[PDB]
Amino acid sequence: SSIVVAIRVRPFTSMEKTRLVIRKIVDCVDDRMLIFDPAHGGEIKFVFDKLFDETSSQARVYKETTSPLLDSVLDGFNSTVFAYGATGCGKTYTVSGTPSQPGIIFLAMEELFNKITDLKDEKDFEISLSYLEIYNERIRDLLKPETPSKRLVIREDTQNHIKVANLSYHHPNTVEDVMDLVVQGNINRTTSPTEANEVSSRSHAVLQIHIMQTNKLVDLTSQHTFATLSIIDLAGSERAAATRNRGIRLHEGANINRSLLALGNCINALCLNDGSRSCHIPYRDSKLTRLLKFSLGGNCKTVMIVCISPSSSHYDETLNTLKYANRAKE
Amino acid sequence: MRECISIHVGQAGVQIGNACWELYCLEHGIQPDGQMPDSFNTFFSETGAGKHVPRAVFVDLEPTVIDEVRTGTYRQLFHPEQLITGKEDAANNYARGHYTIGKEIIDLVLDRIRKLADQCTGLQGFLVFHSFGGGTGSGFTSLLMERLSVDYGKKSKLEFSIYPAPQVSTAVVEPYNSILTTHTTLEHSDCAFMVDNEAIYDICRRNLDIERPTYTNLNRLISQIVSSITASLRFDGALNVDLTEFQTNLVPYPRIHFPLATYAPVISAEKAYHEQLSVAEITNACFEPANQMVKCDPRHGKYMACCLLYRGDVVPKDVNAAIATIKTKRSIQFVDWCPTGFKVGINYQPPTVVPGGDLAKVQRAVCMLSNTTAIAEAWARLDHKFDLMYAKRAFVHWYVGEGMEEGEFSEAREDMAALEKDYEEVGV
Amino acid sequence: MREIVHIQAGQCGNQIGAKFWEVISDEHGIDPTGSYHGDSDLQLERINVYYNEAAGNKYVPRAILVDLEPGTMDSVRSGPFGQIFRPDNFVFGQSGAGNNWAKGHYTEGAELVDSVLDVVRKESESCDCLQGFQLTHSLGGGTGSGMGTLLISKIREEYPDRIMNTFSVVPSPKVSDTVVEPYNATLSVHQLVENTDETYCIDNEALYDICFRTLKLTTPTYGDLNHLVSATMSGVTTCLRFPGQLNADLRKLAVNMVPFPRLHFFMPGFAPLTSRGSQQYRALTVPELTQQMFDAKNMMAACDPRHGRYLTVAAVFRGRMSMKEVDEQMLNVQNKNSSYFVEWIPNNVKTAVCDIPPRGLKMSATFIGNSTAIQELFKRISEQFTAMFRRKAFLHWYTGEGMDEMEFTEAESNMNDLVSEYQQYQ
Amino acid sequence: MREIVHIQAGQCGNQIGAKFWEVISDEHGIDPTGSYHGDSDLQLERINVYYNEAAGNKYVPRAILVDLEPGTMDSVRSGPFGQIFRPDNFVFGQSGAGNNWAKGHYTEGAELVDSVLDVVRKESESCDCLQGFQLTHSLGGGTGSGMGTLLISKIREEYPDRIMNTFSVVPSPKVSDTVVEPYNATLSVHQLVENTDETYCIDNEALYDICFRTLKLTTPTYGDLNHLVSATMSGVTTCLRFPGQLNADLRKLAVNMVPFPRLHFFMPGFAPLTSRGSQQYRALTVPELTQQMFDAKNMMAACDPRHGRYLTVAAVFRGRMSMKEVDEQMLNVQNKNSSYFVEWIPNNVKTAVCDIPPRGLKMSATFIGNSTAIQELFKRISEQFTAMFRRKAFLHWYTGEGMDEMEFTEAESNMNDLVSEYQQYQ
Ligand SMILES: Nc1nc2c(ncn2[C@@H]2O[C@H](COP(=O)(O)CP(=O)(O)OP(=O)(O)O)[C@@H](O)[C@H]2O)c(=O)[nH]1
Ligand SMILES: Nc1nc2c(ncn2[C@@H]2O[C@H](COP(=O)(O)CP(=O)(O)OP(=O)(O)O)[C@@H](O)[C@H]2O)c(=O)[nH]1
Ligand SMILES: Nc1nc2c(ncn2[C@@H]2O[C@H](COP(=O)(O)OP(=O)(O)OP(=O)(O)O)[C@@H](O)[C@H]2O)c(=O)[nH]1
Ligand SMILES: Nc1ncnc2c1ncn2[C@@H]1O[C@H](COP(=O)(O)OP(=O)(O)NP(=O)(O)O)[C@@H](O)[C@H]1O
Ligand SMILES: [Mg+2]
Ligand SMILES: [Mg+2]
Ligand SMILES: [Mg+2]
Ligand SMILES: [Mg+2]
Repeated sequence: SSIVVAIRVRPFTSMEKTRLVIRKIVDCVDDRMLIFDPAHGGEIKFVFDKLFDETSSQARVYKETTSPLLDSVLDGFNSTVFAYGATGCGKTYTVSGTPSQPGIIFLAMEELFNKITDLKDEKDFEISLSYLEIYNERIRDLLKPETPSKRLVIREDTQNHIKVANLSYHHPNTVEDVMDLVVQGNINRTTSPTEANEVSSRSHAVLQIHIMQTNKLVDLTSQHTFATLSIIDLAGSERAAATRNRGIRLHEGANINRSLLALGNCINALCLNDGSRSCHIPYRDSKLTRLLKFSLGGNCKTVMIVCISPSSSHYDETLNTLKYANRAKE
Repeated sequence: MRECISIHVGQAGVQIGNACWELYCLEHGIQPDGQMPDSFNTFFSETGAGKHVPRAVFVDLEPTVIDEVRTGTYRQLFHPEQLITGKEDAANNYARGHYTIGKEIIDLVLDRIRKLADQCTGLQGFLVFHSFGGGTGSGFTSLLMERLSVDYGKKSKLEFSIYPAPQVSTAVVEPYNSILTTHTTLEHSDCAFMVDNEAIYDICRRNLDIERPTYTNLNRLISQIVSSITASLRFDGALNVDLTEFQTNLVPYPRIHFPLATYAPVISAEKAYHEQLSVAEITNACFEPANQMVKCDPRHGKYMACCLLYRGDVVPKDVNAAIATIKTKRSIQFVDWCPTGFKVGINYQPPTVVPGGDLAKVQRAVCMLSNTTAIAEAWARLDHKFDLMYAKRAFVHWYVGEGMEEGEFSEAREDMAALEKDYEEVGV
Repeated sequence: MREIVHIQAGQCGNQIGAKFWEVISDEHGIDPTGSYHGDSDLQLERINVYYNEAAGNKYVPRAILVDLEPGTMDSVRSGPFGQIFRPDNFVFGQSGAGNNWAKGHYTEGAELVDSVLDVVRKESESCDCLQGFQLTHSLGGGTGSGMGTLLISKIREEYPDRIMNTFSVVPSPKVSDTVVEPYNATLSVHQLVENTDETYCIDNEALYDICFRTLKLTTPTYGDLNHLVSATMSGVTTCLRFPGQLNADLRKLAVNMVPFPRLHFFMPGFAPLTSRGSQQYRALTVPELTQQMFDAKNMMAACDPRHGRYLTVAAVFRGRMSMKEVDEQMLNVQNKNSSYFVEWIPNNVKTAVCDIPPRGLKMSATFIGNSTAIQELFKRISEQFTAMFRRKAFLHWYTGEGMDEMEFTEAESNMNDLVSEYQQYQ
Repeated sequence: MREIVHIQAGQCGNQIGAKFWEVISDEHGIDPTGSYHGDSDLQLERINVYYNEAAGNKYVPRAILVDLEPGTMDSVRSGPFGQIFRPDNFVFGQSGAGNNWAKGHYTEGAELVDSVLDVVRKESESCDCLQGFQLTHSLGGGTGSGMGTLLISKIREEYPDRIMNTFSVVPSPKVSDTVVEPYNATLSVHQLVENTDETYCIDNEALYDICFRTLKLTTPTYGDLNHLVSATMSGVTTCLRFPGQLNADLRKLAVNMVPFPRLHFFMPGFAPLTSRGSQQYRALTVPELTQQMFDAKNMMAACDPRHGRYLTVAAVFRGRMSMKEVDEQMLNVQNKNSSYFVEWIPNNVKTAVCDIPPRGLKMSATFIGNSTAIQELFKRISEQFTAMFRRKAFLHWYTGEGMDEMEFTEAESNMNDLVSEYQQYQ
């Protein structure tokens, strides 16, 4: 139903360890409360739906955060995964990243396959994967960008079924190869080696799991069970100059900020509408939010997973990031 | 010794500058080509015999305004490395002024500022002119002031800003720029001034009897105000108040950057023959809302500080009597913690008026610099207008499309709330 | 700096554009040979914005004529523009779309656009500092709609930071010229709202009422319609070309025109609209200008502002004026008509005053209204679209171009969403 | 010093050469009698390069006409050149090759060449400091191809340190004149690549497009084709004949033209190509020149540069120009079009500016492009060669001259290797 706001802090690295003796900008005091200040207006308190930090394994984060969303997908309606951060805070990392690390993508597939094996006697699992890339207000096939970006019918059925162009859809049969498709997408994904966040996700991405189940039993209704799971990656956000942004570099920053603005506006409107008696959200304002027409604010449950960088070098960024997450709910 | 560097960031500041340097020329006897027929060194520098040129930097991303200067009277005065032009406009957008475009001109600007600073012997400080509405006026001013702090540290920096009127507005996203900019002002300015076009328009209409008010004569009033403020350094009178001295008297607490500059007496060139403009009479006028340069009502707040800069045929004795009179006026409420909150300057240099406007030339004038707590009310109005638009994030995409972060607006707004709270606390 | 590349897509765009360039040339003292015979400095001060000064001091409009029907070129070239417009700017095919958006967009237009963009790029390189593009056309179909749409998309892709400004003739509600106006408009608008930054809604029917009733004219011709449109176009970039007492110019204006990316369809108006006889009973003051400027009857789009709410009104003045005089009228109007403005937008009217009046006038003012009442245009067109589409009437003229009902359905759906957004902001 | 011996091999070479010598004579104020009636010093300063000042101050072109078909001489001599060209320069046989490379090379040409070389040697001795040779001809066959090839080989042997510069008409891809163009071109090119130092690829088809489309002409004649070619030839040695602000001249240029001995086949172009009408919309500035000069559509060879990579572009300018203006355009072009230039060659465009513009122009520029895209010419010709050769079509016309399939096979093989080398450098 309502959007869950979950937040996790990325640990300190040699970029901070060689700085040490420096102060942590994030003071997590319990599972919902963060304190964020060194005094400029005094201790700034935030209350969230679920907090995590550098001591909590991403595997458990998944289990509490998006593992229930995987269940939500098959509760008669679909479900999706959102996130937020200030470029370089963890968004991409938390999907798994390191091969020894279980994360959102890895465990979503692994858990699903275990359920598939057990539930194969109840329903069949015809599943196809879609890889979308969002760059400069253009939607491309993330896995295979060679496909003309014009080829995408961003539209839904009157039944809220996904009715888009012939994207390079792929069936899953394991976790590794599926993640390899995600990686290959990220390989073909537009980045910027010139940025500090080595291989920053300059373009956004949607990993859409199309689940077309069918009833193993024969009955009067004989209706299939279509549902989907989306794992969404973003370009995070940067300063208006972001250190001498030049030409298209600045333009890219603007476009991802526009995308997140529209997304944030739609989230804000949605949470304001979650309480009211209307839901006028201009999803048209961005091809991303158009794609997310039902992902954000349709018949679904979701989560906003915010990645936090406690480094003293990112005080103001995290300051707004936490206030942003709060605003997203409020 | 005592020298000033003026920086005209906004075209409001440029047109004010045009009026100011026009005035300075008349006051020092300097022609449009720099020809003179001394203390002018504070504003002009000799570049060869009979070639005195203005120590000022003009910054525009929109050469049209500069071209008006380059094709105007003082094209023979200002030289090519003062009149700095850019390429793209700031689109009334703090994000573009501070970042997108301004980041590519600030380097040039600073180099020219450094040049003038190297040419100075007793730099007193900088005189920055701008608005809270324009993109360069807002964003670039913010960019520049940050850089000036880096380069010159504690060197005095004045911000002569145009303050968005409570009714007479021109643009729609004025609140956006004003809120972001004022944050920076509080961070970097050493003393800030606010001018309300609406207040002056009514002053012109009433006190000057002007049927059709506009910027031309409005700016002339501003130039009288600024001239009066700087008169104490450029002219040797009785009580010469320095910029540090202004801070000493006008700042009781670091953040108090309001001092409303009220010029009296705003008399039309007609009633002046019937106006018995004594020191006391003029003083009486300057302490009224009738001559206040920002729409407000000081009688609902408290006077933290009040500096009266008298100019021309002014006698200390008569001034003291006038002050004592003011002190007995219950309509003027000073803060309890500053029983001595009065400062007097007296400069023996008759008020100079430039042909081309009304403002009758008088033998006596006073510039009141008033730090009255009531200004928080004006700030509240600005904040409210901001909130109205901000609540719907209206026009926010124009800033975000330049890479502006939402938190920049949120944080600046919070600082503006604190500013008013500071005015609330000193009222106690 | 700040050069503008003008494109004339279609016969409507060519005829309006020709009138526009007549007006601009007249204002800047440039005759039909390209020779400048003015008397000011300001006439050349920003002449670069619109003209290339060719060898011999011949000012050539930075304008490209785009068309699928030869002879259309001659409908302009055979006039004064045979010496004004460059031969390389007459870029056209030899087919014609026949009021078919798809033909002028997917097929016939797609064949032409390669050579158009080549000329566009030439001008892009010729410019010292391109401010943006300006397209004049129509939603009637064919070139203006299809080719205009195509060009916007292609050019926007090339110059994502220099979005094209569009002056487009919209569908009239009574005065119809063809049958498939709903198709061509719906398909074009679907694309336009995604690509354009500012669109001016030009309705011949409303203009007909202005010419006939406001200007007291006999038989309003296309030249009279274009007189009104070109007057608007000149006003829009007067502050660009000329100096005033303040100045938010073109992009500086744009920032204050709309609080949202999509709702950028404006109604244009012109204050000083009156018969020569009735001028003798009128006074040259801004109060008279504003009473005419804010008159819904003088709107150049056939939608009555008062039915919706104003997000903002730009009031661009021309001629020596008092800022107090102007702004007081602005305040009086917003206060008195406050019921028609959006409550939560502090200032609903923007002031811009340039000191250079129109030729033949002592003063003027340009009205650019952002009102949700324009939704009536889109709503009615959508209804007419439905009326035809529901039966697949004339559908085969577009499916022969490779189109499908899905595309049509989406275009309709999108316009409906646009109307809803106006209703929401209302 | 620095004299050039020109040879006109074949009717094509004679007609082009005649046009060339018309142009040069015109530029240097020399009328058809040989009399000089100019007004500068520079017109005579290096007149020795191209002319012998005969008794009576009659400037006689240092040019030799070589031919196998009497009457060809008269096709030039009957014009102004009856008083310009020397009778001893009209060196010809009385047979004709009939578009047969072998006839004009092994047999009929071999009979003539003895008397040609005798005249060549006369001019060699007449020269004070021979800079090199210049041959104009064609790959169509017969004299131009066969006799041209023969002369190059023979003269190269005599003057291994003064390699002949060649302007040769190449085979068109659509506009064919005869059937055995693949044979004659293949056989000639096989030899040319081994003997010549610089070859200009002149394609009538590309020139036809220039004349018709770029120059907006009706019916492009051979004289119009030659106008373009002779314009190039004049440009190539303008810096030789005239002074500038710097100067790398002819051989100094050549050193910077190619990084390899074999890949010396260049595409020529001319900047100022426009109709008299369209000139009125153009500006006299190097930015306009470079936009036209770097336009692939104005190439005089039918290969689109952009399909390959540039080893280098020579940009030779004529007229008073700013070095900053020129070089900034050069830099802007290489940067913007960097994707079409070879990565590992720092400077891919060479600047040379002579201060003496063409007669009738205020300024101009000559394009000489070393691009691998020219491989398309050689590839397509080889394919056409294969098409015929594989069947031994027309083969007997050459085996009757003592040729064999081995020679043909080798000529084809060699051209294929040449194409491969372009692909490698691409
Ligand atoms: N306001 C104006 N409307 C015009 C003018 N000329 C035509 N139109 C209107 O535009 C429509 C006709 O449009 P066009 O000739 O531009 C169609 P286009 O040439 O673009 O494509 P084709 O179908 O290939 O002719 C129709 O509604 C006319 O009534 C004009 O000068 N002003
Ligand atoms: N660019 C030009 N091409 C020409 C010209 N004259 C001829 N040609 C082309 O050259 C070919 C004809 O060549 P030639 O008359 O020179 C053959 P040549 O006399 O050398 O030997 P024969 O076979 O003995 O005639 C053909 O492709 C013509 O279309 C010209 O003036 N310019
Ligand atoms: N008092 C006064 N106000 C002015 C004058 N000119 C402009 N303004 C005000 O200044 C604000 C507009 O800012 P500008 O200074 O024109 O803009 P800018 O600083 O040039 O910034 P950009 O043009 O956006 O780069 C509005 O509030 C105007 O009313 C003037 O001569 N006097
Ligand atoms: N919890 C973590 N533990 C260890 N390393 C981390 C963690 N979070 C992030 N990183 C590292 O920081 C670099 C990642 O930035 P991520 O890739 O986390 O940035 P991002 O949020 O996807 N940036 P952006 O794409 O611009 O929005 C990666 O190489 C990670 O290994
Ligand atoms: Mg990432
Ligand atoms: Mg400005
Ligand atoms: Mg037409
Ligand atoms: Mg012959």
